[PDB]
Amino acid sequence: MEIEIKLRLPSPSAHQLLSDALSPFHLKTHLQHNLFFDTAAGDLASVFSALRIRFYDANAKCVLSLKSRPKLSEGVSHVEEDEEEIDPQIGQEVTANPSKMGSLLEKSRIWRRVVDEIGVADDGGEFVCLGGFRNVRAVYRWVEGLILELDETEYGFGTSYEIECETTEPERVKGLLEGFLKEKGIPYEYSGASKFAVFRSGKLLPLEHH
Amino acid sequence: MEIEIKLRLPSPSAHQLLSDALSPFHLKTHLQHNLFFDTAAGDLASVFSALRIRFYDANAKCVLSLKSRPKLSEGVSHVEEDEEEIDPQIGQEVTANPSKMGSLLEKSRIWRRVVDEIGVADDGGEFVCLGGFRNVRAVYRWVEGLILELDETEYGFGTSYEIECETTEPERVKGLLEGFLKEKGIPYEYSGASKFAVFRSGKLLPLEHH
Ligand SMILES: Nc1nc2c(ncn2[C@@H]2O[C@H](COP(=O)(O)OP(=O)(O)CP(=O)(O)O)[C@@H](O)[C@H]2O)c(=O)[nH]1
Ligand SMILES: Nc1nc2c(ncn2[C@@H]2O[C@H](COP(=O)(O)OP(=O)(O)CP(=O)(O)O)[C@@H](O)[C@H]2O)c(=O)[nH]1
Ligand SMILES: [Cl-]
Ligand SMILES: [Cl-]
Ligand SMILES: [Cl-]
Ligand SMILES: [Cl-]
Ligand SMILES: [Cl-]
Ligand SMILES: [Cl-]
Ligand SMILES: [Mg+2]
Ligand SMILES: [Mg+2]
Ligand SMILES: [Mg+2]
Ligand SMILES: [Mg+2]
Repeated sequence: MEIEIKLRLPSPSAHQLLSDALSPFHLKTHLQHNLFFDTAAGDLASVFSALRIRFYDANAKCVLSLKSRPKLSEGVSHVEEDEEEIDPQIGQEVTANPSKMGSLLEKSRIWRRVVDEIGVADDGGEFVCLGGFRNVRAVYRWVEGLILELDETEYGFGTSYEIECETTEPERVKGLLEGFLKEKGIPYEYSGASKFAVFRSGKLLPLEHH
Repeated sequence: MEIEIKLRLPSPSAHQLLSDALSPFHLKTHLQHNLFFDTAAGDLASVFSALRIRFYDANAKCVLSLKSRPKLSEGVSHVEEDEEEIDPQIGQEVTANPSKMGSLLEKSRIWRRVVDEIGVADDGGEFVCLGGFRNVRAVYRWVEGLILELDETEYGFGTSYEIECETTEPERVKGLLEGFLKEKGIPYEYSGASKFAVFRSGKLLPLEHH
């Protein structure tokens, strides 16, 4: 079970000022392109699952992931996930011919899980690409070694900004994180939906901050 | 403050069997070359500080770090660190001419901290390379999203194996980790020294397991 705190920033200016506030803690910044896949009939969507191939920078690194049955409440996320780095060349071949996905990913634990739990045809001739989106992620090592991820997410239809923190102590870290945003004067709200959900919805959540 | 659990495995066979036990959780495996730097007079060593430039795989990624005043007790590590990814080309230029380190790293927060807290000459004409060592690191996402790092560390003089876990709950996670190694039959002891300390010592800690 993967547990994260997820807060949304309202605006470029809030993202700018938080970015400046965290700059003493900066570890790295990288570009991600996230692509998603499913059967033509949407079998994974029907069981609340998301299959993502993520490319870092200029095809430098590639990560395959299956994420299943997410829950989100009061800024706290829980989700079942299984992910693994793969050869970016294979990730690109999958993107080019997703009907070959089962043969291309035949040795993957992740592809094996897609088959064993959703019953899709083992060869993957059914799979299609859903499209995707771009994201700039700046990573910070904060108090107690906590890792903060500040995202600038460019969908086809708009831009959103979030800050997130993976932790085993969601209630106490979320208090820490909220307390820091208040003291630095950074408006925020709890994220109401994942980036995948926002992508599929085709529009930005209404930004209900007040 | 960075907190990690650090356990040492005695043997190749223990490393093999733990590697197999964690394979359902495997996220990535990468090759690291760690190089270290100090003044000729050892000013950083005198204040209990370690300056490392780490290269990943074939000069693919580079990380600069300053680590200061480490503590280690009962398998639990605390250390003050500040690190940041840098252009591998610059990391290599520093390696080639460490007497140019201050001009090469002039914009780094980390180099700035070396100067501001140890008073070294700002231009770095005093710095020399201490050498380094190689490490293969396999990364796992385990229960509650905890990240386990299983290391195979090749010093000039011998090989050591460790497993480590960064956490905000050291006492409870260490119980979890010890409990899993027992149930899988993996001998282990608490790590008695960091890889940097072992490197500088020039020999392997006596492996006092019994
Ligand atoms: N130590 C460590 N942690 C990692 C690594 N990769 C990912 N993580 C952890 O998992 C998260 C980022 O990877 P991921 O599982 O894809 O989460 P995500 O889908 O990007 C978060 P969101 O859905 O909101 O965009 C982070 O919360 C991070 O703490 C890693 O290489 N090392
Ligand atoms: N989410 C996340 N965590 C990271 C990332 N990089 C490092 N970490 C965390 O910091 C540790 C690895 O980097 P580092 O600070 O150099 O520790 P180290 O010096 O390699 C540990 P040792 O000294 O025993 O070899 C891990 O414990 C990890 O959880 C990252 O990119 N993302
Ligand atoms: Cl603002
Ligand atoms: Cl990143
Ligand atoms: Cl996503
Ligand atoms: Cl053994
Ligand atoms: Cl690694
Ligand atoms: Cl080290
Ligand atoms: Mg996750
Ligand atoms: Mg994931
Ligand atoms: Mg550390
Ligand atoms: Mg460090």
